[PDB]
Amino acid sequence: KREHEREVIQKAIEENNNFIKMAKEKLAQKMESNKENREAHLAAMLERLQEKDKHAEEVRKNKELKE
Amino acid sequence: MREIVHIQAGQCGNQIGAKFWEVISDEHGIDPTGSYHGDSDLQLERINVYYNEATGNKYVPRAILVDLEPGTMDSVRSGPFGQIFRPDNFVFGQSGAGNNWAKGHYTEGAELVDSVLDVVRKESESCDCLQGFQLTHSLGGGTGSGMGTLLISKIREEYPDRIMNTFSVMPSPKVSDTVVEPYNATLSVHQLVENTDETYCIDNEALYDICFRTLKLTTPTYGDLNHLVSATMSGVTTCLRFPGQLNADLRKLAVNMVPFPRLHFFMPGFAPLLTVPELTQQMFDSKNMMAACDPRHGRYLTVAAIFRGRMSMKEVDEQMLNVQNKNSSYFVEWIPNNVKTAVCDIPPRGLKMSATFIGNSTAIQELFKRISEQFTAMFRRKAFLHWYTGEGMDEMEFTEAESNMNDLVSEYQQYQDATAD
Amino acid sequence: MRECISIHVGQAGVQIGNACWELYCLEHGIQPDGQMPSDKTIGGGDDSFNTFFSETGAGKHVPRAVFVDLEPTVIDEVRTGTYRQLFHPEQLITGKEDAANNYARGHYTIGKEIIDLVLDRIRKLADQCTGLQGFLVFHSFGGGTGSGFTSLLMERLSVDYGKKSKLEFSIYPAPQVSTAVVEPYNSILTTHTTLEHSDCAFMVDNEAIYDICRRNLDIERPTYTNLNRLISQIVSSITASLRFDGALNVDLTEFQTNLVPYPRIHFPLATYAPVISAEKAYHEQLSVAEITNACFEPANQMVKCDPRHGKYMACCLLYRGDVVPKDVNAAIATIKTKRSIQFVDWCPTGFKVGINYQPPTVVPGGDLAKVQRAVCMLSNTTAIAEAWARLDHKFDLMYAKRAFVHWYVGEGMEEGEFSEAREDMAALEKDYEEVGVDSV
Ligand SMILES: Nc1nc2c(ncn2[C@@H]2O[C@H](COP(=O)(O)OP(=O)(O)OP(=O)(O)O)[C@@H](O)[C@H]2O)c(=O)[nH]1
Ligand SMILES: Nc1nc2c(ncn2[C@@H]2O[C@H](COP(=O)(O)OP(=O)(O)O)[C@@H](O)[C@H]2O)c(=O)[nH]1
Ligand SMILES: [Ca+2]
Ligand SMILES: [Mg+2]
Repeated sequence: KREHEREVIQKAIEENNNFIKMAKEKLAQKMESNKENREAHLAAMLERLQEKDKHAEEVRKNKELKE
Repeated sequence: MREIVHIQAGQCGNQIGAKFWEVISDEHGIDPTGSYHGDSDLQLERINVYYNEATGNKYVPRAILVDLEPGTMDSVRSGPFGQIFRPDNFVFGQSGAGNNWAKGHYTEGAELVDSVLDVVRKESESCDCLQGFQLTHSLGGGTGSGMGTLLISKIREEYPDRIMNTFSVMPSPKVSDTVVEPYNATLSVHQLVENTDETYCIDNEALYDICFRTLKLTTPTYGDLNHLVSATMSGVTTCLRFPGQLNADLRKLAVNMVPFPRLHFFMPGFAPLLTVPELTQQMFDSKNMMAACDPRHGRYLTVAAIFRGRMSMKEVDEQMLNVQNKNSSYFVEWIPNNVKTAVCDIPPRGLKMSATFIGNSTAIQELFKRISEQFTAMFRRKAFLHWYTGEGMDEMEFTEAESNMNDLVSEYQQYQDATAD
Repeated sequence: MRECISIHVGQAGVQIGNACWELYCLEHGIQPDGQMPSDKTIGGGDDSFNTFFSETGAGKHVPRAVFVDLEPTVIDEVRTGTYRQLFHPEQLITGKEDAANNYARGHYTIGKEIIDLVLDRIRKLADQCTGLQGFLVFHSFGGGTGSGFTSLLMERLSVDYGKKSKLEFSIYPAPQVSTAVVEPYNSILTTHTTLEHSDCAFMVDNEAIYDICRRNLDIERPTYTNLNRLISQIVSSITASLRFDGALNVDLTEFQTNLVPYPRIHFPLATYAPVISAEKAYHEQLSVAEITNACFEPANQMVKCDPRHGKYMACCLLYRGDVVPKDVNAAIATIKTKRSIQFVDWCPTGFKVGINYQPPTVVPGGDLAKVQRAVCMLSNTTAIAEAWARLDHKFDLMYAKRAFVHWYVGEGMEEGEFSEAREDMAALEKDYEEVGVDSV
């Protein structure tokens, strides 16, 4: 009965720890995936605004080429 | 404080910008000298949204005045309140744009744009917490449409996480004969669909139809039209300027109003041009819309209603429930509770009770189809393409603006036809 | 010992915290400066009110509370308002830019900028406690901060404090006072994220509180001030067992044993009586039987739903004021014969009773009549699942067309988080079905 008593309390400890651990890792996983995502949507927004500038060079280059 | 940076470009842009600052300066108790001579402390609660505080207790508009031609500039200075604007915040060219969108966007405006951007940064880096920007401009001239949309994309590159809000004036053949106007409007609409978060569609064709049919003006002037505009811009910024709960800022407006990023073109309304039921019925009537589209030809994705004055809030609640109940088929059923209303206590000058209406309706496609039809009447002939190819523009750049706006109309039709089941 | 720390998140949570701590101060004779002439133990003590108030050596009784909002304007009114001397400045945390009604901004973009500071401030309160019992979290379902920041906070507290209990007071949205069309999204996301991290969650349906004010208090167009003052009375009844001593005083945790039959079934239904105006309480004394009966009238519930068409898993009666067990027992006996009270077949049908003898207080210039006796009933019924059903329906209408979903994806969230959250809600509605089926 003593060994059973220490197993039960070891199990409660082991379960509280595993819950804290998994919440800790679930969160760091979410915060990392969310940062990547937010950064990728911004980088794609800048990438195509910067294409607008390459096309604005191309258009000013034509007005001299044609004159 | 949540600051907005205000930008005025071009002929139309600067004139309607001036009357906005006159009207809200008066509502906030600020004379042409930037001094507060007001009655109540509610005029100063959120005064920092549109004003910098200069010591000597001077409130200076956080406004940037821009044009490729100095004429419009010098008129603002001598105008009422001209000496309340920061002198350094005037940025003018000389060459002008000659009503050519490619001159505003690619060539002339591109030479002046980096000079406006310098002014944006000074006002922006001086902000405790920058909400974003609001542009005023026409889509039919050259500086407002072309450089106005060039400055949008440039400002978005530097502040991609700020809200970009424009008051865009749309050309009517009833207001201007400049034949190249369906080109300019279609080319900037192509830009507005990609690069703004909210656009109030201020349709000159509706302002003309209001002045003539309702107000009964046989020859309405640009001064008559801009009276309707100033009252509308004061209406739809009331929630930004006075203490309140809903749509207190530009991002919360966008989140509540824009179910899909591209469908961000709003139909504004105003009443009177009265009891609480009459106000509610009028502000929903096609005749009080500033977008020249009949709502009963589409469906509301989302609506914002601002009531101003002293009135029973129980009564406003019941009347707004009333109009949704009896007009239920004209609100999309798959967006529950898509009509919010606000009541602010201070009415506009002159009125005891006003109502301002902001609609995201699939009937705005009516406005884009009137422009698309005038665009292709010229494009299929290749009429006036030389004013554009001469600035360096490709022909399929017109094809793309066209097909993108045709796409915007198809997507409004797509969600108007959508059902819950 | 047995300290509780309150955490007030976003506009609704902060403003309901104003109402509650003002009500607590009036119940305990604490002045706006924090002095309490009755506490003769200067600088400390183990009295019942010390579960909610710490004491300085200079006689001040300080709420064990943190207020958090991602913008400053709501908490600035605490900083300058009547009770500003009550709170140490470090208990009042504000950012500069709110969540804009967006759960993603509350949980990630904005809230991640203030969460360490907030956990530091909570840690400083926890380290004053000799026997910290748990947290009370107040927040709206609907705002971007109340939803997103609260659930970021709840995850972090499970990490920093393990299984230490976390109770919620959650403002469920109503169209008459809502601020965003996206409240169903925020509601479903925070409910999904918080479910594992919360032990007990008291939902308060703004439309139920709104109807009670209109109908029982004759307020034609209730304000947040009207709603909060009624809400604080319910919160006060639930916390009175922690804050007051009494022979017949049953601890909240003991009601909790009966209220939560399975971890996920942890949303008790609250019903409060009497809610009555000064004009109408005049010359009308409401007896133990009358207020007990009012608890089985669905129009008196914190949440709109019909317990007559669900099943009970528990029924607790929290009385305060002039109430003796004999009267309670008689009132209960007549309600059983005369009322529609069906229990699931797997739990006993008794009613658990607590009586706190300190009578209810009211805040000056309120609309509630000051009465001699009050009752909060906390029941666990399958009917509360109707409120999940209503919110899940609104969520589906918009999500089927992905309306507004781009605002969340732009902030770094993925669609799979929406469907994952919605499936957890489907499974939760199914759990409420299964607990109500008879055994075999
Ligand atoms: N009962 C009650 N409910 C409130 C109160 N204030 C806000 N709410 C509710 O909260 C919901 C919106 O969430 P809020 O708490 O206001 O938003 P927030 O927590 O400040 O988060 P943000 O969106 O970032 O501003 C609304 O639907 C209201 O019903 C209040 O004072 N009392
Ligand atoms: N409603 C209104 N529209 C205007 C005003 N001024 C110009 N417009 C419109 O703007 C178009 C021309 O653009 P414009 O303002 O001249 O651009 P800019 O000259 O470069 O600043 C015309 O089609 C007009 O209909 C005005 O004061 N009010
Ligand atoms: Ca003591
Ligand atoms: Mg807020």
